[PDB]
Amino acid sequence: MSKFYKIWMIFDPRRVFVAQGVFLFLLAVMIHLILLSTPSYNWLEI
Amino acid sequence: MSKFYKIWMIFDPRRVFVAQGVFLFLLAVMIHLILLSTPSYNWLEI
Amino acid sequence: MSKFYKIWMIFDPRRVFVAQGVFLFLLAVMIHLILLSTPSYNWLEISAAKYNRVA
Amino acid sequence: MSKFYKIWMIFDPRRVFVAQGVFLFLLAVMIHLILLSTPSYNWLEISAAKYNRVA
Amino acid sequence: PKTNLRLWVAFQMMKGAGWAGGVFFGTLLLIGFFRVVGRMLPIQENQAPAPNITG
Amino acid sequence: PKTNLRLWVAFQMMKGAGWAGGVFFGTLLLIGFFRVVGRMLPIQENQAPAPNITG
Amino acid sequence: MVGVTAFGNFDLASLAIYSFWIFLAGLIYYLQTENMREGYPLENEDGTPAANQGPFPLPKPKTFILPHGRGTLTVPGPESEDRPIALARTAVSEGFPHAPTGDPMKDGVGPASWVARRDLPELDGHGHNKIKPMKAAAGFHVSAGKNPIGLPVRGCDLEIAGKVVDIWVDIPEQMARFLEVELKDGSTRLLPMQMVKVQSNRVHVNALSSDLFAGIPTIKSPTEVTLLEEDKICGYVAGGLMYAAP
Amino acid sequence: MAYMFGIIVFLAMLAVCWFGFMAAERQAGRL
Amino acid sequence: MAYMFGIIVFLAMLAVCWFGFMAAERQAGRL
Amino acid sequence: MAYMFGIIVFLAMLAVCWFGFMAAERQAGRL
Amino acid sequence: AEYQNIFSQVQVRGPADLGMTEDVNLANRSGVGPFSTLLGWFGNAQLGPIYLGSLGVLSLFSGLMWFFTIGIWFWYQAGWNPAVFLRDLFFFSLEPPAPEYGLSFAAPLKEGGLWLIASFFMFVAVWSWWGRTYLRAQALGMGKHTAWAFLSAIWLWMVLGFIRPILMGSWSEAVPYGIFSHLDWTNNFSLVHGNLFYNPFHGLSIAFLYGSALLFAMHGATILAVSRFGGERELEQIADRGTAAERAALFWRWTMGFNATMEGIHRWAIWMAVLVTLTGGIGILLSGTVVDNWYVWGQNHGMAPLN
Amino acid sequence: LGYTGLTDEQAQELHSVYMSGLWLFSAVAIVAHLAVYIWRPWF
Amino acid sequence: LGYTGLTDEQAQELHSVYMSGLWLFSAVAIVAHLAVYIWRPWF
Amino acid sequence: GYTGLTDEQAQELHSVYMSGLWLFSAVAIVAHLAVYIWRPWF
Amino acid sequence: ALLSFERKYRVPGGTLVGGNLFDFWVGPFYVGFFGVATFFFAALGIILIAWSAVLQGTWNPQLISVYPPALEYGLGGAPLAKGGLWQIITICATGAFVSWALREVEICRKLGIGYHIPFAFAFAILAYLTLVLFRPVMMGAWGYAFPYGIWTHLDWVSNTGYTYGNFHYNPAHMIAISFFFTNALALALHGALVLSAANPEKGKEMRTPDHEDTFFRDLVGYSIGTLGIHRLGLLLSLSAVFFSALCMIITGTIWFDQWVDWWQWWVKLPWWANIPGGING
Ligand SMILES: CCCCCCCCCCCCCC(=O)OC[C@H](COP(=O)(O)OCC(O)COP(=O)(O)OC[C@@H](COC(=O)CCCCCCCCCCCCC)OC(=O)CCCCCCCCCCCCC)OC(=O)CCCCCCCCCCCCC
Ligand code: BCL
Ligand SMILES: CC[C@H]1c2cc3[nH]c4c(c3C)C(=O)[C@H](C(=O)OC)c4c3nc(cc4[nH]c(cc(n2)[C@@H]1C)c(C(C)=O)c4C)[C@@H](C)[C@@H]3CCC(=O)OC/C=C(\C)CCC[C@H](C)CCC[C@H](C)CCCC(C)C
Ligand SMILES: CC[C@H]1c2cc3[nH]c4c(c3C)C(=O)[C@H](C(=O)OC)c4c3nc(cc4[nH]c(cc(n2)[C@@H]1C)c(C(C)=O)c4C)[C@@H](C)[C@@H]3CCC(=O)OC/C=C(\C)CCC[C@H](C)CCC[C@H](C)CCCC(C)C
Ligand SMILES: CCCCCCCCCCCCCCCC(=O)OC[C@H](CO[C@H]1O[C@H](CS(=O)(=O)O)[C@@H](O)[C@H](O)[C@H]1O)OC(=O)CCCCCCCCCCCCCCC
Ligand SMILES: COC(C)(C)CCC/C(C)=C/C=C/C(C)=C/C=C/C(C)=C/C=C/C=C(C)/C=C/C=C(\C)CC/C=C(\C)CCC=C(C)C
Ligand SMILES: COC(C)(C)CCC/C(C)=C/C=C/C(C)=C/C=C/C(C)=C/C=C/C=C(C)/C=C/C=C(\C)CC/C=C(\C)CCC=C(C)C
Ligand SMILES: COC(C)(C)CCC/C(C)=C/C=C/C(C)=C/C=C/C(C)=C/C=C/C=C(C)/C=C/C=C(\C)CC/C=C(\C)CCC=C(C)C
Ligand SMILES: COC(C)(C)CCC/C(C)=C/C=C/C(C)=C/C=C/C(C)=C/C=C/C=C(C)/C=C/C=C(\C)CC/C=C(\C)CCC=C(C)C
Ligand SMILES: COC(C)(C)CCC/C(C)=C/C=C/C(C)=C/C=C/C(C)=C/C=C/C=C(C)/C=C/C=C(\C)CC/C=C(\C)CCC=C(C)C
Ligand SMILES: COC(C)(C)CCC/C(C)=C/C=C/C(C)=C/C=C/C(C)=C/C=C/C=C(C)/C=C/C=C(\C)CC/C=C(\C)CCC=C(C)C
Ligand SMILES: COC(C)(C)CCC/C(C)=C/C=C/C(C)=C/C=C/C(C)=C/C=C\C=C(C)\C=C\C=C(/C)CC/C=C(\C)CCC=C(C)C
Ligand SMILES: [Fe+3]
Repeated sequence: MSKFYKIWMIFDPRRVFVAQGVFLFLLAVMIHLILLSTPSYNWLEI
Repeated sequence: MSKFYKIWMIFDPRRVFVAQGVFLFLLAVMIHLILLSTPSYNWLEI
Repeated sequence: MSKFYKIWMIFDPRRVFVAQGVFLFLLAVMIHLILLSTPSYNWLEISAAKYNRVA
Repeated sequence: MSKFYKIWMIFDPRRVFVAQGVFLFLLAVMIHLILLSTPSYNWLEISAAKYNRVA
Repeated sequence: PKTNLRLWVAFQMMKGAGWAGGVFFGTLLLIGFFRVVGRMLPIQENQAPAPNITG
Repeated sequence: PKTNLRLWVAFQMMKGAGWAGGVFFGTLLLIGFFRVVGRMLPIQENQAPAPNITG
Repeated sequence: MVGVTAFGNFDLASLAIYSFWIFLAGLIYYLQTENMREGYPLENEDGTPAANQGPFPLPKPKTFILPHGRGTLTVPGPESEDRPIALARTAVSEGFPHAPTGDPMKDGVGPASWVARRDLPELDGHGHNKIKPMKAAAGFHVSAGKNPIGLPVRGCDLEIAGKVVDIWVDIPEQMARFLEVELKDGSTRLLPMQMVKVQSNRVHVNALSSDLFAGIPTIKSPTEVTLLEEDKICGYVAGGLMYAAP
Repeated sequence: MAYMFGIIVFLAMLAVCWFGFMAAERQAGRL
Repeated sequence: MAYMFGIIVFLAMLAVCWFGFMAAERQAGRL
Repeated sequence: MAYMFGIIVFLAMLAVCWFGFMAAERQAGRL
Repeated sequence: AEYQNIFSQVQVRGPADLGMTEDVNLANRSGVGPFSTLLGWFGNAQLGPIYLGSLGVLSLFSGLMWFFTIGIWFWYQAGWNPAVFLRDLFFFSLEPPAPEYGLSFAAPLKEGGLWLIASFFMFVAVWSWWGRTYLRAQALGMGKHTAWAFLSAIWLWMVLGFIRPILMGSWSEAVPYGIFSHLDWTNNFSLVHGNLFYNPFHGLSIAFLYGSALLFAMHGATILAVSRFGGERELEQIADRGTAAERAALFWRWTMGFNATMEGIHRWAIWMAVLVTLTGGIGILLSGTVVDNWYVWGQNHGMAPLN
Repeated sequence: LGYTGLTDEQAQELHSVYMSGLWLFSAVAIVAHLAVYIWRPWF
Repeated sequence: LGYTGLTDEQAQELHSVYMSGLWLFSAVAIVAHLAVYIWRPWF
Repeated sequence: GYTGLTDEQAQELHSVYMSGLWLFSAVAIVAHLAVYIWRPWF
Repeated sequence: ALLSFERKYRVPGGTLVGGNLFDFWVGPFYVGFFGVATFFFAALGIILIAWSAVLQGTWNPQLISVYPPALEYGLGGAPLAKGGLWQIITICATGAFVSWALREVEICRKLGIGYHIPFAFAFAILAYLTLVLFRPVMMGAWGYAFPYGIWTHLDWVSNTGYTYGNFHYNPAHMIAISFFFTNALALALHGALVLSAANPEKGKEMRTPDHEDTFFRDLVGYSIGTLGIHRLGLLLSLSAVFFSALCMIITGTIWFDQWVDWWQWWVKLPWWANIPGGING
């Protein structure tokens, strides 16, 4: 750490958190879809 | 609705919302388990 | 090497960190997809063959 | 050869450094992809054979 | 109080993820509509030959 | 502001559902530990007869 | 000629396709340099000539000869802003926005921008004022559609700003080009016809709150509008979409 | 057909949610 | 056996999260 | 034998990251 | 929702507008036609006046005779029956001479003579319309861009009906006059020449045909988007650049990194459209004369896989 | 620098709020990964 | 010379924190490469 | 000059640029030498 | 670097997402939130195409071809080498095209212009999604989509068309073609007419829009006008793409046979079906 908190003096936290919510949701969807595309992990094929 | 808001003068909303969070989570888990117990909906049996 | 800090006198950090952020995510995603494209290194299929799942 | 520093009188370093960054990345990606296309040099397929990792 | 700051960061992220979820599931329901109409039509009887040589 | 009241109700419910989630998944991991130890032991070889007449 | 090659696989259809790639590269160079007759040379944000002017050179000057004695235009040419711009940098680096230093609607910057066009009317082919109030062109009348004259004009705040008192028509094109609105002090303004919705009982101006109608730049003659005045009016109204606050 | 009637039932349910949600923003818009 | 080594790896990861979470409550306990 | 030597190389790489990180922290105190 | 300027809200009608004189021989210009309130919602309401004169009469009479010659053949193929004429209207076809007749004018009237007669009236009608398109611009002192643009379409049409039949050595190569039959001809042409998709000039011609829909969508949407600034008055924006032209230029510069001008976008427009039929005409002229199987030509030129 | 107009103390405070949630979110993720690895391991 | 407006000491400040992140991120990555090489070496 | 760099600003900036060039190529030479040891291409 | 008039327009705001976090330019290009999204998907989709070229084993750019999953995979996932790369590149294409439209909406807001351009572009996106998504989902297999390859996607057009005989007989395909040809006619005329006024005979003054109206009235007895022609060029382009999408969404979902056989409904109308003579009698 030491000074990693200084990122909030470069980038406006309000905007970053909204943009990070979009990223993390799409990353989660991406990984679920990678697994759903794989036969040994397609839980929706019952 | 009319006067249903008066329930917050009977029961302390702070306590009700915490108790309602517990209820809704356990209800959700219950229904997922009912489905997981049923062969045509057991998505975890891959 | 002791003057490489002067890069921040050439380029504004607000643009550089955005560019780097996209770059590092893009590079990582392509390497994972390249390995998943490869039968020797597709970990999800290595585990399926290991555990006698659908392969 | 000592006056090569006058390149920066002609070309703005902000343009050069961005252009250079793009160019060197795409060249490196080009060469790594060419080798992955080359069976004698595809390190993933070489190690697959070395360790009998399929069939 | 620090808790109001905890909840404000959560709220900003749920704004982002909520919109991204609205587009994802809204797309999935549009795909669902075309799948439902595909089920209503006589397509499995009259199923067309594959147009690509990969099959 | 009304938004601070929206987030306070969400926070109270997430307190409840978070604790209820912690006991559910904590139980599921305790069950997981006994399943992992069951896999390590020679039980499938020496599998016991059913103790109930329903089988 | 079928199958006849000069060398390799190079038949007469190869000669054609390679000749076309040379023609296309020449044509694209011609097209892009023609499109550099406005807005070049490129500038730094301070206004000095940018060290990077891009790969294409400026074309040789052409001269347009303007009708009705209005002189000649040479392009490319000396191309100053010819007006003050009330903007200040928000960063020392290039590529960031410049924030309005005062009231951007009235300073005329951003989407409220306007250009120092010629302070004369646009003319028709005969040399009459192209755009006129309809009362000043006796044959004209509203031949179909809801006649707006006499309707109240509502802002996006949903309050009445004024009433429509005339239509300003493009004479050669025979189309409605502005609505004249009489405000609550009896001074009028022109509204661009494309910025208003002529509803059944009202004209709705979604760009302006009812107070902002007094700020609309006024025309100096009540019987004609200059190209400079048009740009100021049209710019100001469109600027409201960004800058009209609730 | 009479299956897709159910798809419409869910859309009727989702219209009730819209009417309820906007009403909840009305019946105390401090109003 | 050498599978359950992985179960321990996840517990090591979860101890790092605890150490990080408490540190985050320390390095600005207004402190 | 590139297994063993591989382990060593990765452990050598990490020692350079330790040097560089401590060097950065040795700069970052307004040195 | 706001106003999009796609249909007009209010129509105004002045007097009839007779238009510019310049060097137009005004005796040859008709009276003004009626106004259409329907057209006024989308564009101008005024019909007419129209200029006739010498190349006008020549073109309109030859074009009438072309149309009438086909129509009578269709009435004959219908057996004069007015019901069959409407049933089979899209199935009638005036076919060119059979291959055994080559280029000779000796084919019987029912075996291709009427197709030559019809094609002669088409030839005169189209070429006299070209000269009319040149001279109407000359009388107004305008540039000849419209006549030179029309020459690019004539090039493809001449290749289809005249030049390639001559170079192939029979009128049987030409297009039949008929709704479905010119479609059957178009399909059969591609099959005989081994899939026309692998003709590179058919590929180019499609690129410019898609590009013309791309570019007119971009340009039409751009001008409507800036029409609130009077950007549809493009000649005054060329003479005296307003905020409309600058906002249009900066939209595309900020979007795709480069932009046109108000004059220069119409050069992109004319060339994108002209190149459709220029490259098209070349691609047909090469078909059968130089390449008889485009798919195999594609295999030898690195665009299809080898067998 | 100081492009956002936060003070240094405001930034130190907010970063701890953010970091506390980061370790919580990743701790929940580890529990979900540990559950999945017990049920259906991928190594 | 400065195109960004950062003073020299500000640039040294920003760089030293930037390099801390680079070495940290690259350390985490080496441990991932080490684990993967232990599991399935590519040489 | 077009950039407006003074001669000393250009000569300063070149010296640091040369340092990155020699560093980057030095790493690349180790990478080539390793792969030539591992699998010669000549 | 700026156009000489550009500076007065580079104000803050108009962004739909991200506020000022991405409200900056990179050379001429505006970035914004969706510019970041656009570049990521564009770069990923391009790079996965180059990687598919490695798996395919060609470097000739005209032979590179990324095929969709075979019909045996249905609408499920396929292996990356065998259709799964196509699926990810289709996601990236959709992400890039949609982000590009949304980035255009932000630029419209900052310049205060109408939204006609991103709205028109959304028609092209829907035609793309018809061919890769909606129609394959209706027909039940990703393999009915076209392959990403310069010439191999023309094989898909050919093979899809000839599945239904001559595809010229699709009646919506005929209407789409009529708009496509008419649009190209109107673009030739509009370009030429504006240029002929701005570039008259040598020594003459610039012509007015009155001369433009006059030339076309003299030529054809009508003139749509300066505003009408830009409405027409937009609607002709959009109609062409609407009827193109329509012609395909019906093909293989409600119509299965040779399209030429459709036109018999007119021939066999009972008031004239049996009348002797003609072509069909
Ligand atoms: C299948 C058929 C297809 C067919 C494809 C379609 C073909 C038919 C359409 C033809 C359109 C012609 C386009 C044109 O006129 O270009 C000149 C014009 C002039 O702009 P300018 O403003 O007056 O001058 C340039 C400069 O002053 C702009 O400002 P600045 O210097 O501050 O920033 C630079 C720009 C982009 O500039 C460049 O990338 C370098 C110049 C490119 C010239 C291209 C033509 C000549 C060289 C071609 C061979 C160059 C070989 C190296 O902004 C940035 O750099 C910011 C970073 C974002 C861009 C990253 C790009 C990464 C590298 C990707 C590879 C790019 C290759 C050009 O604009 C530009 O220079 C930038 C254009 C960027 C988009 C071009 C898209 C069209 C296709 C590629 C170019 C045409 C050749 C096919
Ligand atoms: C099975 C069918 C074949 C095929 C066979 C052909 C053939 C054969 C030809 C084309 C040609 C064309 N094809 Mg192909 N084509 C196929 C598949 C396609 C596909 C697709 C998605 O699959 C597309 C988009 C196209 C697209 C096109 C165009 C780019 C091109 C025509 C340009 C033009 O403007 O013509 C329309 C314009 C004209 C014909 C010019 C007309 C000008 C004259 C002067 C007008 C006179 C008017 C008259 C007097 C009437 C007046 C009435 C007034 C009211 C007064 N083809 C397949 C592979 N295609 C042509 C070409 O150029 O090929 C290279 C061509 O000859
Ligand atoms: C560059 C490529 C594009 C192109 C360009 C183009 N075409 C052009 C032009 C240009 C630039 C013109 O200037 C020219 C024009 O005038 O346009 C308005 C033209 C034109 N493009 C035309 C058509 C056309 N263009 C096409 C395509 C293309 N045109 C390409 C897409 C197509 C097709 C199939 O794609 C067609 C059908 C025409 C509208 C026009 C050429 C007109 C012409 O030559 O007409 C000859 C025929 C006649 C003059 C008359 C025919 C018969 C009528 C029924 C009149 C009868 C009158 C008589 C007195 C009646 C008496 C009745 C009695 C019983 C009383
Ligand atoms: C709807 C009417 C017409 C239309 C309109 C239209 N297109 C538009 C616009 C408009 C109004 C824009 O604003 C926009 C633009 O910016 O234009 C410059 C655009 C545009 N129309 C384009 C192309 C295009 N339009 C076409 C068609 C049409 N566009 C219609 C006919 C066609 C074809 C084949 O008909 C093409 C190729 C672009 C120039 C541009 C959109 C640029 C864009 O999306 O940029 C972001 C994405 C990238 C830079 C690259 C993405 C890379 C992918 C992730 C990987 C590649 C995947 C792809 C599926 C591979 C295909 C291989 C082929 C061989 C099959
Ligand atoms: C809190 C949230 C809780 C969520 C709970 C879980 C919900 C899960 C269900 C979601 C419901 C909707 C799913 C869609 C409809 C459906 O049932 O489909 C089920 C079918 C399976 O059909 C199969 O069956 C089909 C027959 S049938 O439909 O069953 O009759 C058959 O035709 C097909 O071949 C076969 O594969 O699959 C699909 O339709 C595929 C979905 C594809 C989505 C990803 C696309 C990636 C590929 C490239 C395209 C990219 C496009 C990018 C666009 C941005
Ligand atoms: C503490 O500070 C931080 C570390 C948080 C920030 C530091 C400073 C900073 C500003 C960093 C910036 C980094 C950047 C700019 C990173 C950018 C990353 C990108 C562009 C990631 C993109 C990811 C995309 C994904 C995962 C896409 C998924 C799409 C899927 C799964 C398809 C299904 C989804 C949908 C249908 C919804 C979306 C719509 C379409 C059309 C796809
Ligand atoms: C055993 O086998 C079988 C299951 C098959 C057979 C079972 C047979 C059997 C014994 C069934 C018995 C069923 C019974 C006894 C059902 C009774 C149901 C009742 C009594 C339901 C009542 C519901 C009441 C409701 C939902 C009331 C809601 C009230 C509201 C929302 C208002 C709450 C209060 C306020 C807002 C405050 C008001 C004002 C002030 C000033 C505080
Ligand atoms: C609109 O109305 C208001 C929200 C304002 C409330 C109105 C006023 C009011 C006070 C209503 C009160 C209602 C009451 C008291 C309802 C009580 C309902 C109960 C007791 C529901 C219980 C549900 C239990 C469930 C769904 C259990 C699920 C268990 C599962 C799925 C197994 C997994 C669970 C665990 C590992 C934890 C289980 C618990 C323990 C202790 C081990
Ligand atoms: C086609 O077939 C194959 C691909 C198989 C083979 C052939 C490919 C081929 C033709 C390759 C050609 C390769 C070439 C031309 C490579 C050229 C490489 C170069 C010139 C690399 C240069 C690298 C330079 C670097 C990394 C410099 C970095 C500089 C740094 C880090 C410092 C920057 C300066 C400052 C921060 C100082 C700022 C100063 C002030 C006062 C503020
Ligand atoms: C192709 O690749 C595959 C798809 C195969 C794999 C993907 C490969 C790849 C490149 C993955 C990259 C992943 C990355 C870089 C992930 C990064 C994730 C990060 C940085 C996550 C950080 C999350 C931080 C959070 C959630 C912080 C939240 C802070 C908050 C909310 C404030 C504090 C508040 C609380 C603790 C209480 C919250 C409130 C309530 C009511 C519970
Ligand atoms: C198929 O092709 C292959 C994939 C095989 C090609 C492989 C070849 C190839 C081209 C690879 C390329 C790899 C490259 C170029 C990798 C480079 C990676 C870099 C540059 C990584 C850098 C990471 C840096 C980090 C994580 C920095 C973090 C900084 C932080 C956390 C601090 C942020 C700033 C502040 C807190 C503010 C500081 C102070 C003040 C006063 C504002
Ligand atoms: C209501 O009944 C009435 C009789 C009153 C009217 C009926 C009207 C009617 C039903 C008309 C039907 C018209 C149709 C369906 C026309 C279709 C035309 C089509 C689709 C034409 C397509 C292509 C034509 C081309 C490419 C023609 C090119 C011709 C050229 C280049 C001319 C070449 C010239 C010659 C070969 C002639 C050479 C002769 C001499 C003497 C040198
Ligand atoms: Fe135009």
